[PDB]
Amino acid sequence: LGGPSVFLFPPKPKDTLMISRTPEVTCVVVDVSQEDPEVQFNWYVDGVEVHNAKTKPREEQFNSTYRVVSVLTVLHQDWLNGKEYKCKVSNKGLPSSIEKTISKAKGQPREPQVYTFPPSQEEMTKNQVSLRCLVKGFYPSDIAVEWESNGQPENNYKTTKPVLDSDGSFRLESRLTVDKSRWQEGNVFSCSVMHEACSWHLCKSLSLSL
Ligand SMILES: [Zn+2]
Ligand SMILES: [Zn+2]
Ligand SMILES: [Zn+2]
Repeated sequence: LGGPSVFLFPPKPKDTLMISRTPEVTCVVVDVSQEDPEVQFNWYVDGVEVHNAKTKPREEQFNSTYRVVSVLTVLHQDWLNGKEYKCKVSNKGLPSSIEKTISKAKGQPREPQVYTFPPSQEEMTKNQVSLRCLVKGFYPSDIAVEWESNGQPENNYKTTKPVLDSDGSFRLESRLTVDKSRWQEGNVFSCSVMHEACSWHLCKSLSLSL
């Protein structure tokens, strides 16, 4: 007992769905001693070692330990195809090296439906109105939701964490809040929903206007 632990994190959902972008797997080593700061990383893709990993300069934590992070770029298709990413961590503080493995959630991809809603009758008596965008029937839970007004990014939104449904699929909600006037003056609002099961990972949704 004692000595370093390793934790392994998947890429960011949006990074996995936009081929334009660079998905990364991230290996984090904590409880590295002040004595043996140095950490070697070995990465594997379905068991075969890869060398493109970038290790970040180690960082001193307040509890008198070092934290060391290695970041492995992965290919759009490899990650989505369930390739297996292993992070092996060697330190003089460990008798023998430590492994973790991650891949995408196992299972049968399901395309979501997106339902868009103007504000409820009871909301239309308020200074501020909400525009709701409901996503249900997606598997896995990896997804990206975003809002534009007249193709410009809109930032006053909140998106629930996907919730598991009865049939195994996931459901979530996204709400964008704007001045009643902006809605009434007839501006257009778009929910942008990306999921792997959607064709080109671009889900179709109807824009909202009065
Ligand atoms: Zn080699
Ligand atoms: Zn793709
Ligand atoms: Zn389809």
